[PDB]
Amino acid sequence: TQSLHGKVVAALVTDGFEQVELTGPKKALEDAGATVRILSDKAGEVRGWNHHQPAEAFRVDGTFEDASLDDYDALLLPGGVINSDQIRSLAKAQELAIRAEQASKPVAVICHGAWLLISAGLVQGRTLTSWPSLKDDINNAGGHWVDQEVAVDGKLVSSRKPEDIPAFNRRFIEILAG
Amino acid sequence: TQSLHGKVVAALVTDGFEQVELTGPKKALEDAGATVRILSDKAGEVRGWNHHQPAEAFRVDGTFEDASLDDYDALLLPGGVINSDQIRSLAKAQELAIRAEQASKPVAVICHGAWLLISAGLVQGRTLTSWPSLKDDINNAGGHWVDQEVAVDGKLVSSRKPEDIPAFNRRFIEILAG
Repeated sequence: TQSLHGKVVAALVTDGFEQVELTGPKKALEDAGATVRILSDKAGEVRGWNHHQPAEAFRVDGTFEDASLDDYDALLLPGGVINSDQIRSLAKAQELAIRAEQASKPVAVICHGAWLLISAGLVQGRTLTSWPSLKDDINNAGGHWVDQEVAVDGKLVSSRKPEDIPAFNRRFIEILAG
Repeated sequence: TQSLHGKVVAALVTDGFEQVELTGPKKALEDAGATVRILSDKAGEVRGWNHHQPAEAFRVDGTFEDASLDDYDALLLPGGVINSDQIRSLAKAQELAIRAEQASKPVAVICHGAWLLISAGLVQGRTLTSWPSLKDDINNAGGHWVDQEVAVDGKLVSSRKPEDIPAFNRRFIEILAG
C-alpha cells in the first residue's frame, strides 16, 4: 500500500464547501500517512455543507494570506457551489494555485472547485473534468472538458461529484507519490 | 409614470433562487400594471432562498417544458448561486432565453443569473454586468463584462446584486415599455 508519509496537502476552502469533498480525501490521504492542513480566507473555523444544508465547522490551520506553498506538496480544492463561487475571486487562493503550477505540484479538484482554476488562468490547454454545470465555463476558458470519473493532465487531478471520491482518492495518492 | 398594462413577464427560477431578486422586481412590474408568472422546472412550488438559507415557497404557474414565449413579453432571471447553477443546464430554460433573443424580447438578469445566458450561447458580443464572481465566465464566453448598477445592451438588462434592484426595476420598466 502506497505510503505518503512526509507529504503535506493544503485544502483550500471557504464557508459552503462540500464537506465530504474535504473529509473523504482528507481521510484517505491521512490513512496513507500524509498530513492535511485546512487553509481558508479567514482564521478560526470554516463551515462545510452536506449538499444544501450547513454541516460541521472545521478548524482553520492557516489563511491564504499567510500560506507559503513551500510548506505543501499539493493542493486539494473541494467543491460546494457556495465555496467554489466565493473562493475563485480570492487573489491569494489564485496565487497558491498559480504557484502550484509553476512548481509542478499536484492540484486535486472536484465538482464546482475548478472555478478557482479558471479564474487563476490555469485551465487553458488543460484537460479536466468537473460537475457538468462547469463544463461551459471550463470550455470557454480554454480548457478541454472531459467526462471521466477521474481525469489527469500531468499533476492536475479532477473529479465530478462525491460518488467519484474513492477513485479520486486513489488517483491523487498515485500522483502525489510519483 | 409608465404603465406596463397588458405586458406579461415570465420569471424563470429553480429551487435556491434569491428570493428578493424575484419578489422585488415582481412587485415593481405589478405596480406598473404588468403580470408576472413564475416558471420552474417542476410543477407545484419553488423554494426561494435568503442568501444561504431556504426561505418561502412560491406557486409555480407553469413549467419550462410547457411554456411558450408567445405568451410572454420578457424574461426575468433572478439569481441565487444554487438556482443559477442548476438552471443553466436545462435545455428548456435555454430555449426560452434563445427564443427571447430571436424575438427581440427583453431579458432582465441579476447577480448570478447570467450563467443560463452563457450556457445558451447568448452572452456572445453582449455587454452585461453580474455578481463579480461571474466576470471571468462572462468574458470567457465572449461577453464584455462591465461593473454597472444596471447595464443595458439592446433589450438585455443586467444588475449585480440585491442593492441594485430599485434601479434594475426602473430600467426594466423602461425597456419593457419601449
